[PDB]
This record gives sequence, C-alpha cells and structure tokens, in this order.
Amino acid sequence: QLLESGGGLVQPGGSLRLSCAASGFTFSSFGMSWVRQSPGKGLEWVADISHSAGFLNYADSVKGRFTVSRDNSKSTLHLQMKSLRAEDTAVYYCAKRLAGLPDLEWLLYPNFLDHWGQGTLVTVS
Amino acid sequence: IDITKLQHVGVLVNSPKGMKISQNFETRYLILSLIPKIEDSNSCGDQQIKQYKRLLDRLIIPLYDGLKLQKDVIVTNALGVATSAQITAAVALVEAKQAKSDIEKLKEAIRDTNKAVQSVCSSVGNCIVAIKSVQDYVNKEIVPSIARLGCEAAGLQLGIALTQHYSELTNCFGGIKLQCIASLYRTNITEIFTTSTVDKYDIYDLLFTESIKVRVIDVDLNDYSITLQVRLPLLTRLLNTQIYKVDSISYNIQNREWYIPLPSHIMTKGAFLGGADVKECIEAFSSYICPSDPGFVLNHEMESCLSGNISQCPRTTVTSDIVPRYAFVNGGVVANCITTTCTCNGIGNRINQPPDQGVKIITHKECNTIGINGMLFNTNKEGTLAFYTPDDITLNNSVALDPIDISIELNKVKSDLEESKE
Amino acid sequence: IDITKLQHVGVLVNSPKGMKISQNFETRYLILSLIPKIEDSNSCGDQQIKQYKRLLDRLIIPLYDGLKLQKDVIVTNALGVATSAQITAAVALVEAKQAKSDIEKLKEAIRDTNKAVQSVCSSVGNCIVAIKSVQDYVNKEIVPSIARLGCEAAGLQLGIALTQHYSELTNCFGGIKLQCIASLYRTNITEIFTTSTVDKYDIYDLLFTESIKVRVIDVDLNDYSITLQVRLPLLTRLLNTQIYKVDSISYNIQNREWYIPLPSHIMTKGAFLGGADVKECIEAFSSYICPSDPGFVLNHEMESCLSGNISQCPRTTVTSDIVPRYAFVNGGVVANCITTTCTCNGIGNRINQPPDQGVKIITHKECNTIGINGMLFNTNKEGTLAFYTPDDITLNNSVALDPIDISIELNKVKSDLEESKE
Amino acid sequence: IDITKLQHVGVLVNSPKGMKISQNFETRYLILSLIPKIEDSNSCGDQQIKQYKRLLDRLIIPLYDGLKLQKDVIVTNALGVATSAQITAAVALVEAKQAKSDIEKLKEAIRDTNKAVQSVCSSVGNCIVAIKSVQDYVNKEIVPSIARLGCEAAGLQLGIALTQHYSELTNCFGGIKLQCIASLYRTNITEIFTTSTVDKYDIYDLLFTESIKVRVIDVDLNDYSITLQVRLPLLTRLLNTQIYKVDSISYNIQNREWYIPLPSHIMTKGAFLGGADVKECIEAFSSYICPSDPGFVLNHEMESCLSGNISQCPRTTVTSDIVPRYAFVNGGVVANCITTTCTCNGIGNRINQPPDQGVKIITHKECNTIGINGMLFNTNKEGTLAFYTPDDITLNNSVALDPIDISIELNKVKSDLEESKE
Amino acid sequence: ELTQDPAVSVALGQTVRITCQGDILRTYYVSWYQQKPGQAPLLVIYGKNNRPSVDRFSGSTSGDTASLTITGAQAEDEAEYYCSSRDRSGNHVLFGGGTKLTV
Ligand SMILES: *[C@@H]1O[C@H](CO)[C@@H](O)[C@H](O)[C@H]1NC(C)=O
Ligand SMILES: *[C@@H]1O[C@H](CO)[C@@H](O)[C@H](O)[C@H]1NC(C)=O
Ligand SMILES: *[C@@H]1O[C@H](CO)[C@@H](O)[C@H](O)[C@H]1NC(C)=O
Ligand SMILES: *[C@@H]1O[C@H](CO)[C@@H](O)[C@H](O)[C@H]1NC(C)=O
Ligand SMILES: *[C@@H]1O[C@H](CO)[C@@H](O)[C@H](O)[C@H]1NC(C)=O
Ligand SMILES: *[C@@H]1O[C@H](CO)[C@@H](O)[C@H](O)[C@H]1NC(C)=O
Ligand SMILES: *[C@@H]1O[C@H](CO)[C@@H](O)[C@H](O)[C@H]1NC(C)=O
Ligand SMILES: *[C@@H]1O[C@H](CO)[C@@H](O)[C@H](O)[C@H]1NC(C)=O
Ligand SMILES: *[C@@H]1O[C@H](CO)[C@@H](O)[C@H](O)[C@H]1NC(C)=O
Repeated sequence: QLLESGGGLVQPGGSLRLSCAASGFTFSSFGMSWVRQSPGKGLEWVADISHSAGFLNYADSVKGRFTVSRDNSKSTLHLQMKSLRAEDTAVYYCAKRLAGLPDLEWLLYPNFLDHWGQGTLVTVS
Repeated sequence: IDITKLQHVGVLVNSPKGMKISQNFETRYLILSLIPKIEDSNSCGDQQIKQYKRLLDRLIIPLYDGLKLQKDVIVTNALGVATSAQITAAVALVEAKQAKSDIEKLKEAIRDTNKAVQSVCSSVGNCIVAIKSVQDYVNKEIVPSIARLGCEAAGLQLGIALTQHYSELTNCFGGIKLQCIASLYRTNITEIFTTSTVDKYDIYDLLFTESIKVRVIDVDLNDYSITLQVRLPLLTRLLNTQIYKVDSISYNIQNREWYIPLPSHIMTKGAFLGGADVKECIEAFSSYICPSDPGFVLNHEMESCLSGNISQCPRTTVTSDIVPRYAFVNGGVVANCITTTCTCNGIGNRINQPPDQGVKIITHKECNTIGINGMLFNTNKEGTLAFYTPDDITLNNSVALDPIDISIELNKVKSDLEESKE
Repeated sequence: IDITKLQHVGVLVNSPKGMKISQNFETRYLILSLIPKIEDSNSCGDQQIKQYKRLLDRLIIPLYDGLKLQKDVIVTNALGVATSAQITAAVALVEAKQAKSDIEKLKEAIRDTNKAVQSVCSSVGNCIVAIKSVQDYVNKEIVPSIARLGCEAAGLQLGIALTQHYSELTNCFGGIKLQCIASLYRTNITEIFTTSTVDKYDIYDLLFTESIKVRVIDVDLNDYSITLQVRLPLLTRLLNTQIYKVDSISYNIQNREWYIPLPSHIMTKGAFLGGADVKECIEAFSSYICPSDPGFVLNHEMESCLSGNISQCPRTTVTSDIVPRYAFVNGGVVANCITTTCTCNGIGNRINQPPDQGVKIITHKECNTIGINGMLFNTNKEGTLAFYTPDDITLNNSVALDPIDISIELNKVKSDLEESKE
Repeated sequence: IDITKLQHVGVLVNSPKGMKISQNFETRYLILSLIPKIEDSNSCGDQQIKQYKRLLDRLIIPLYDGLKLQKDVIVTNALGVATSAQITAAVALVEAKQAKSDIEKLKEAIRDTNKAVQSVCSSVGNCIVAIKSVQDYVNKEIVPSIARLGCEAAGLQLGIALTQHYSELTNCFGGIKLQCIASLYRTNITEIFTTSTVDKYDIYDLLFTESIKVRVIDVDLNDYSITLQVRLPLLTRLLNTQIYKVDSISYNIQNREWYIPLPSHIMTKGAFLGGADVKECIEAFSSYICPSDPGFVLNHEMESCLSGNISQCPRTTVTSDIVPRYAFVNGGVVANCITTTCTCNGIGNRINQPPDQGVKIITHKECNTIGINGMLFNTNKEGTLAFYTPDDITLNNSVALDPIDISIELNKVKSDLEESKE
Repeated sequence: ELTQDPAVSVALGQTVRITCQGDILRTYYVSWYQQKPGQAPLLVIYGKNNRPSVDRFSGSTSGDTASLTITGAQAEDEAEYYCSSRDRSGNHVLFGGGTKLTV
C-alpha cells in the first residue's frame, strides 16, 4: 500500500493543508493517523482519525490547533495547518493503522501503525 | 457437625459437599446492537421491523436518564443518601466512563460489520465483545434469499425473524439475568466470555455465571444499541467449607408428632458452625457455588444441638404432613414406627415401638426385609452402630413458629406475673 | 361450628362446601416424541428441525442422569438419606422397569407411525400413549404443499411452524404441570387419556387434574423421546368434611379497630373442628378438591373461638385497609357503624352505634332501605337477625402478628420481672 | 421526623417526596373484540384463527359469567356472603347496568367496518372505546394480498400473528393489568379514552394508571368480545404528606454488628408518623402515587424513635450482609469503621472508632479525601455536620426477628417466674 | 512518557537486546519501530505477534518493561528503535527516544 501526496512551504503564523492518498488501500475500511518527526529528535504524536469521521483525536502540542479531515469519497486524508510557531518545523508521515473492518481485533490499539508514507517537509522560519 | 447421635433425634444430616465463592469479579462489557446488517440491496421490511424496536429502547433512554441518583460526582479519587448496595453498583459503573471512550470506539465499527460475535479488546485480559441482533440467522436467510428473489418474499423471512426476536425481547427488558441474553442468540457463555482463568469451566460453574445480575449502563438511540457491564466471576475453592443439607422427621413424644426445625443447610467452617441460606447458590456435584458467603449464625441452641448435646434442640409441633415420618438413613431405614407401620421382616409382624422413643433405627440386618406401611426392601449396612440405642433423650426446648401462640403464651405469662407479685 | 352468634364479633363464616381427596393415584405413561414426520419425500425444512432441537435434548439427559441419584438402590419386593417424600416419588420411578417392554415396543412402532396420538394397552391401567407433536399439522401442511411447496410454501412453512413450536417447547420444558403437557399440543386431558378414568370427572374437576405434577423418567438421544409417568387421580368424596370460608370484620373496642385473625378456610371433620388450606386445592361448584388432606390443627384458644365459646377469640389490631369493616350477611347488613356511615331509610337518617358494642346487625327489614357510607340498599326478606347476647363480648386474647411487637413486649415482661426478685 | 441526630444510629432518611392518592375514580368501558375484520375471501381461508379463541374465551364464560355470587339482587336504591371488597366490586357491576344499553349499541357497530379503534360517548363522564384485536396489523397486510401477489404467506402471516397474539392473550388471561391491554395491542394509553382526565398525566403518573386492575363484566361468545370496565383515577395531590425512604447502617456495639430495623418507607401527615408501603405504589420524580393510603401506624417505640427520642429504637443483631455498613449520607461518608477500612487523604491513614461509639461521622471539614476498604473519594461539600458530640447513646431495645428465638427466650422467662415464689 | 536506552552498539554478529520501561506497558502491548535514517519507520512487533516481512527477532514483554531481542548483524540494523504504546486512557500514542544501533 502506498500513501503520500506531499507539498508544503510556509512562514511562521501561516497556514497549510497536508494531504495523502492511500492508493491500492481500503481507505474507508481502515483508520488513519499522522506522526511528526523533528529533524533533530525522534517521532511524536499529533492526530488520529477513525475509519469514519465519527471520532477525531488530537494531541497537537497536547492541544487543539490543527484539524485533520477524512474523506472516504476520494480516499484522501487531509490535515489543516494554521498558526505555526517554533514547534512544528519537522517532517510528516501519513500513516495507516493496521486494524480495520475485516480484522477488528486490533482496532482498540491506535499505535499499531502498519505502513508509513514518505516524509513530507514543513518549515518554521 | 455430628451426624451420629443425631439420627436418633430426627435430624438427618446429608451429603457433605464443598463450597466455592465468587469473591472477586473480572468485568467485561457486552455491547448489543439490536439491528442486523443486510449485505444486498435493501430489505423493504427493515423500516417496519425497525419501527417495532423503536417502542422498546425509546422507553430505556429515559429509563436511565432521570433514574441515576448521581451518587458519585466524585470520581474514585448533592449526593443526599445512598448505600453500599449502590456504592459497589455505581463505582463499578464509574469504571464505565474510563472505558466509555473505548467502548464508543468499537460502537463506531460494529455498526458496519456483518459478523455475529466479535471479541475485540485492548488490555491483556479484559475484552469487550460485540453481539449483533439476529446476524446469526441473517447469514442463514440472506443465503437462501438468492433463491427467493426479493427484498420481500424473502425479507418476509427476515420480517418474521426480527418480530420473533422482538417477541423474544421486551421479556427480560419489560437486573436482567445473564440467561436471557444468551437465550436470544441461542449461544452460551463458555463460547464468548471465557479467557485465561475465566475460561476453564465446569458444568455447574456455567449456570452460576448465567445466574449473576447483569447491569445496563448506556443506550444510544441512533445506533439502537445497549451497553451491558457483566461481572464474570473467579471461583476459588474456599477451604474447610463443608455444606451439609439437613432434613427432619417426626420424632414422636407420647403419641404426638414433633420435629426438630433445622434450616435448609448447615456449614462447618473451622469453628464456624452456623447454617446457610442457599436459595441463591447453584448446587454442584460435590460443592456449592455461592456469590457471597451466605453463612448466618444460628442460635446457641441450634448450634449446640448440632455439635451433639441433643438435650438442647428446638422441638416444634408438627402441623400438616410436610415433615416425613420415615427416611432411608444409609443402607438401613429410620422411621417413626409408632405413627407409621414398619413390621420388620414379616409383613404382618408389626413391630412395637416403646412410647418413650421417637424413631426406631432398623439396620444391622435385623430386618433383612423391611416394609414401610407396605412395600419391601433390604437393608445393607452402616445405618447404625450395632443397633445404637442412646440414653433417654429428653428434649426441653419446645418452640412454636406462629406469632399467635407466642403472643397468647406470654399473655398468660403476663397475666400470672401480675398475680405473682402478690 | 355455630355460624350464628359468631357474627356478633366479626368471625363471619361463609357458605359450606364439599371436600374431595385423591387417595389412590393410578398411573399412566406418556411418550413425547419431540419430532414430526414427513409423509413421502425428504423436504428442505427437515434439515433444520433437528438442529434447533440440539439445545433442549442435551440439557436434559445429563441433568436427568445426574438427577436420579439412586434413593432405593435396594430393590422393591450407600444411600445417605432420602425422605418419605423422595422415596414415595422414587418407587414410582421403579414402575418404569416393568413397562419398558411396551415402552420400547410402542416406541419402535412410533419410529415411523403417521399418527398424532397412538394408544396400545396391555392393561387399560398403566397403559401407554404416544404423541407426535405437530405431525397433525404436518398432515395439514402436506395437503396444499403437495402441489406448490417449492421449498418455500412447505420448508419455510414447516420451519416457522416448528420454530414457533420450539419456542413454546423450551418454555414448559425448562417437575412439570399437566397444563403445559396438554396445552403445548393443543389437546385437552380428556382426549389424551381416553379411558374410564377421565370421562368420570366433573367439568370443575378435570381442571384440577391438569394442575397435577408430572415426572420424567426416560430420555433418549436417538428419537428424542421423553417418557412421562403421570399419576392420574381417583377422587373420593370422603365424608363429614366440609370447607367453610371465613372472613373477619372490624370489631370496634372503644373507638379502636380490632379484628379476629382467622385463617382463610376452616374444615370440620367429625371431631376435627378446624384449620384448613386451599392454596393447593381447587374448588368446584359445591366441593373443594385437594391432593392431600390440608387440614391442620389450630390453637386451642383459636379453635375454641369457632366452637361456640366466643370470649376466647384472638383479638388483633387493624393496621389499615386489610379489614372490610362492613359486609353483607345473608339477607342483611353487618358493619362497624362507628367507623363507616350506616344510614337507615334515607341518607340523612344515620344509624347510631353504642360505642361499647362491636358491629351492629341490621336485618329482618329493621331498615327496609340501608345505606352503606351513603349508598342505599334494600334489606332482603329471608335474612336472619340475632340481637341476643348484647352482653359485651369482652375478648381478652389480644395478639399481635408482628414479631417486633412481641419482642418489645417481653422486654417489658423481663424488665419488670428482674427487680421483682428483690 | 428529624434527619439530624438520627444519623447517629445508622438511620439514613432519604429525600422527602410528595404523596398523591387516587382519591376519585373515573370510569370507562373497554369493549375488546378478539376477531379481526377482512375485506373478503375469508382472508384466504383464515377462519382457523377463529378456533384459537374458542380454547380461551369459551372457558371464560363459565369462569366469570357462568358463576358469580350475585351479591347485589337487593335493590341498589339468599345473597350469600361477601365482604366490603366484593361489595365495592359488586357496586361497580351495577353501574354497568345503566350503561349496558350503550354497550350493545357500539357492539352493534364494531362488528362491521375495519377501523382499529372506534369511540362513541353518551355522557360527559362515561365514553366507550372499541378495540379490534390485531386490526391495525391487518390494515397493513391486506395490501400484501395483491402487492405480494398471494393470499398465502399473508394469511399465513396473519395466522402466526394471531397465534402470537393468542399467546399474548393467554399470558395474563391464563387480576388483569392494563399494561396487558396496552402491550397485547402494543398501544398508548394516552391514545385511549382521549379524556381531559388522562391527558394531564406525567410519565410517572401515566405509568401508575397502567397498573390498576381491569375488570371483566361481559363476554359475548357469538362475537368473541370481552367488555372490560376499565377504571381511570384522578390523581389529587394529598397535601401535608411527606414520604421518606429509610435505610439502616450497622451501628456496631462491642464489635458486634447490630442495626435499627425500620420499614422500607416512612410517612408524616401532620402528626400521623406511621410507616408506609410502596409495593403497590409508583415512584415519581418528586412525589408518590398510590391507589390507596398505605400509611399504617408503627409501634410507639418505632414512632418515638423517629421523633428525635433516639434512645428508644429497636436494636436487632445482623445476620449476613444485608446492611450496607457504609453509606453516602449527604456529602460526608458515615460508616462502621471497625468493619470497613476508613481512611483520610491516603490509604495509610486509617480511622479508628472508640470501643464505645458506633458509626462515625466524616465531613469535608474533617476529611477532605476518603477511601473505604479500598477505593478513594474526595468529600464534596454538603449539609452533614460534624460528630456533634452526642452523649453515650445507650439503646435499651434488643429485638429478635426469629420466632424461634422469641420462643426460646420466653421459655427461660417462664422458667424464672415458676420458681420466683417458692 | 515511556523511555529507553539512548543508544547501543555491538560487533558484526552475536545478538542484541533493546530495553524499554515507563509508566505504561504494564497492561498494554508494545509496538517497536525501526526507521533507517532518512526513511519512513517500519513495524516489527505488534502485540506479541510478528510482521511476516521481518523469523529473525520477536522481542519479549515483561511485567513492567519491554524488551526486543535480535540476533546477528548484517547490512540491516544500523538504525535506532522506537518503543511505542497505546495511551493510558486510549486516546493518544506515546513514543520514546530512538536507541541508535550500529553493527
Ligand atoms: C457451548 O456452545 C458451543 C457451540 O458449539 C458448544 O460447542 C459447547 O459444547 C457449549 N458448551 C457448553 C458448556 O454447553
Ligand atoms: C453440649 O455440648 C455442647 C458443645 O458445644 C456444649 O456447648 C453444651 O454446653 C453441652 N451441653 C450443655 C447444655 O451444657
Ligand atoms: C429437660 O427436662 C428433663 C425432665 O423433663 C430434665 O431432667 C432435664 O434436666 C431438662 N434439661 C435441661 C437442660 O434442663
Ligand atoms: C377436548 O377437545 C375436543 C376437541 O378436540 C372436544 O370435542 C372435547 O369436548 C374437549 N373436552 C374437554 C373436556 O374440553
Ligand atoms: C368456654 O365456655 C365453656 C362454657 O361456657 C366453658 O365451660 C369453658 O371453660 C370455656 N373455655 C375454656 C377454655 O375454659
Ligand atoms: C376478660 O377481661 C375482663 C376485663 O377486661 C374481665 O372482666 C373478664 O372477666 C375477662 N374474661 C375472661 C374470660 O378472661
Ligand atoms: C404513546 O402515545 C404516542 C402515540 O400517539 C407516543 O408518541 C407516545 O410516546 C406514547 N406515550 C408516551 C407517554 O410517550
Ligand atoms: C424520651 O426522652 C426523655 C428525655 O429525653 C426520656 O426520659 C424518655 O425515656 C424518652 N422516651 C420516652 C418514651 O419518653
Ligand atoms: C438503657 O440501658 C442502660 C444500661 O444498660 C441504662 O443505664 C439506661 O438507663 C437504659 N435506658 C433506659 C431508658 O432505661
């Protein structure tokens, strides 16, 4: 399964909208998840999405400043960026949870991220 | 417990058996979805059969809202009043909120599935389980539905199915016991609700868990779903706990019928000797499976009587032939031969019983053929100790179980008391 | 028993009725073959008729095999204890040993018999009768389905028929009463037991027999048959035994309400003056029918009240709404006129009641129009009035049916006694 | 009633509630017709449905209509014997005679047409409503006769429905409670009788009238119709009436657990401080609804106990865990801390009661966070106020609820008095 | 959050163990992640099972700690390990500092 779209170049306090398309992948049947990786640090947690848009879970700086949107029609996962400051300069991977409708046994675990897309670039000047 | 020297009074201790208690529970969370999923076009009768269900749950969403006493706005760190029967009832319900964010995550998924039972879970031991409404038979009617060619004339089989299922529902939902929930889906608790030490079950253990009280904690109108928090037990074989059933017979005194009024069961637990109320425990082959420790202390008399000194036992007066007059104690037969005819070997050889003796023990093969008011039998062994004849057992404590006699007697005790002081 | 002069206190005896007891039960054998039969060709509904019957059968045979712990190991003509009730119901289990031949002989014939009910009797008593469940309706399903079954007009038709049947079968086969045994097959008792035993009971009598208990003695897992040993009754009118229903009213002492706590029924049997029970019994137009002899002795003070000497009845304080306070004796009115409004020949013409006396009797057309609490009635002409013994009754046996009251009383009886020694 | 200074003995009065009684009764006439109406073609030969009621109503006509006591043949301007309860019932039957003629007038019209419910009214306080058996369900399945292109699978669908409905009928017809009449027709009591005396009903108020007994006055085997004289109440709010729910807590003495055995509920009417009953009542949000006045006088001891005189209260020994031993009275927990593990602000800070005090008062001004034998709770601010320093609170009123124990104890009392004058 | 060793290095062979400890993993499974520097991470151990692509290493969960045990050394394993878990409440995920590994 392949999932990434990329594209981002912004200024502090600006806005952006990341996206990733899960080609060859049951987008509606499987959950979604994003992960942030600072260039000088390890991975960290940002935002979660269920198979449907019913539950949105966020940990953006352990608060709400970003919105990630799910769309089953075009099978793409969109995250809305705004008011970047001193804490978001990193790389972003679009990720898909292992579990899903056919095998729900691991649905309750949101950290079993099966396959990860190529990293996308963001910058805080 | 002293079984010998006790048959001679009419108290017949029976069947030493073990004891098991459900001292701790391993909770789970059942999530019933009262709507089935159809995997082809539409079933034109779904809306109508859905409408029938709307009568039931619509009563339940305000059956909980406006009923909660809000005993715990404090969270397991205007309550008014609430007791330990509710403390444990809602503290276990306090744990529902911490799992509410978890259970809801499954409820978003089970909605779109087409599988009867799913046991998805997070923790190593605990597992939430999803049960759909009639999805078991739905897969067994949608498969024939290809032969019936229709949303109806096909969905009619579904149409009768859910109405029958609705006919099954509202019965135990009209405190629900676990048996009903298993009854709807024809399944059993050892198939879906068994993990780790909560998995290996006997046949008597199976019924005890089905007899526990199941609680409803949430109803979502949009999903037509009900959330049930069950308390699966862990039954430890409690040590030195023998539960002897006790029966009584008509111990005769001067041609009048009397019997010793022991409770339904008696236990010995170390020094503890008091009886029990086993109206709730499921009886096993060699043990009793009790939710709590049912033991309640007896009187001093009924506890001194059961350790011997039969010269202390209560002596009720028989009214109506509910107490027997003869029973098969071991291989031999013990009977009140004054009131019922025993006759020993010869059918016409009606044996005399002295008027001062209550029951005559017929064992040690003195009567190899015994006929109780007719009939015939053959004693084997161990019903006595060499035709054990005890001393003159003089019973002192005559008690009457009706409040009228007690009241009348003290009225005489009150009357002469006034006369006594002069 | 003197009904007259008993109404002067409130012990208000009702109409006599007859008594009937089933002394010598005569046994018959049932064979419930829980399986239909398809006449000609293997249908598409018979695939599932067995599968839904899986649950019921294997919850019976191990429960039965474990049930029959042998209580009569030693033959008729290692036990523990078995009471008289147990062995009396255990010897009846022995009778299946001799009948097993015809039990097997018929069950061999019922393997393929296309008959709803079949009866073959070596003897008319202790005979055997077999029932093939819904096979009678199967004989009705085949008639149209022989032309348009299409596996839908028969397979589903038979499938829903047994599914509804299996639903009811699970209800009354979960110690059974004959009503379920009869009702589940849509037949009455008179048909299933066509002999010279049921064609003799009254219309208000065969309703009693349907309330009798039915045992189970044989279960097999090949034909799913269940063998039922029913104990049909042979009822005797007995003699000199009549049942009086008894009611009480508010005997008023000094503006306080009191009533006499008589049992729900009273029987007289020669010198056996009273005590009765009806909860087990059924009643015909002019006779009660009981399995046992429910009569039990009353207290001597309690019994003397019904014997004619009235000054020794027990007197109970009325709590609320449990004492009628006014009733219509034959062709008359007896009431507590202090508590309830008695008006004579006009709403505004109130009856005055002496406070010292109890209830006041209005009869012999003393008031051609009598109004209970403002509701006028007209006294009949056949009524019997008795104002003699207006001497104050002066009941002295005051009893309380609440154990707390008794316990508190004797504490006073003790606290006033301890210092009496000094 | 004082709630404070009474919590010192483990009596936890709940929130006060109102007392609404059904002082006045409306009257209505349900006229049930257990036979649906079909346009033509015998519903494709469904007349077999008609046979099922013949097993049900045919036994009714001799069950009620064939045999009454005919207690009111005297003018309502031998009778046998009947109490007031029958008389009140009998009077209602006479009221049907005045409206009898109207019953057949509607019965003449209900036999035709196909509307499920009809209503005609003759007097402002007496309207009559007609209900067909399953007509509403019939009203929709008539189209499947042509929409599904078959009388069969529709009449068969009708047959099983009435078979289900007949099973529904047999449940509480095998007294009558209106929920049957509602649930059997699966209907809305607000949609019935369409009266200004029923519209202004709270959900709790509307739930109460679902429980009042429905009577049977007539059966018409020609039309299979049952005429029910249904009674509607007028729920006035009896003023100056407070209902409290009362619980008990283990007021330990010398490590022996006792408690104070209060009734389930306590009421207060100006000065009348007796108990109450709720088993026949209905719980509302802020009031009680009962079809009577359940208030019954309590003992002097148990009445003086609740009036603030707390020395005289009954004091019974605990047997088994039926007393909570800890409860959330107001905000601050009160418990028996030498039987349950009490803590403040941490698990390690256990609380020890003195060997003389019973339950201990705990408040947010004394204990901010409190865990009891496990768990942990912060003390929400509320009205419970301090230990308050009651003096040594001796209870003088041992009360045993075992008739055997009462009988055993007085035997010693009799023994003491027999030698008191020798 | 859960933590682990900052880094560890070995020779070209034998076996290697990677530790993990924190306020979590007592009643929750573990999901060890590797990413070759400059590439997206991969899953190796979800729960107690193993991904088929990984056989070579399976790890071991303990009462309070996690441990992934691997053997050998090739042109692989020159990357750090991330020890991850589900949040205590069930909403977030937690990640530890990468334990840099060289063969
Ligand atoms: C429970 O049901 C399953 C279903 O096949 C069966 O295999 C199992 O034996 C049953 N267990 C008990 C204890 O009845
Ligand atoms: C009889 O033995 C029992 C054993 O518990 C003892 O308590 C009792 O006091 C003895 N008899 C009497 C009445 O002293
Ligand atoms: C019981 O009664 C007998 C005689 O009636 C007497 O000898 C005996 O002492 C009594 N038992 C007790 C414990 O007092
Ligand atoms: C039993 O039912 C049959 C019809 O099958 C009827 O002829 C007979 O009169 C009924 N007997 C009784 C006692 O109801
Ligand atoms: C009841 O009355 C009779 C006759 O008036 C009297 O002889 C008898 O003693 C009384 N009953 C009792 C128990 O004394
Ligand atoms: C009953 O008590 C009264 C006093 O209240 C007394 O005059 C009368 O003699 C007593 N009669 C009997 C039979 O005890
Ligand atoms: C029954 O009445 C209406 C039907 O017209 C229904 O909407 C309502 O919910 C039911 N009763 C109550 C008290 O809600
Ligand atoms: C009531 O209280 C008083 C004093 O507080 C006390 O003397 C009395 O015993 C109590 N009980 C009654 C019934 O008066
Ligand atoms: C209650 O008993 C105690 C000691 O047992 C005594 O001091 C006190 O006076 C008693 N109370 C009453 C009201 O008699």
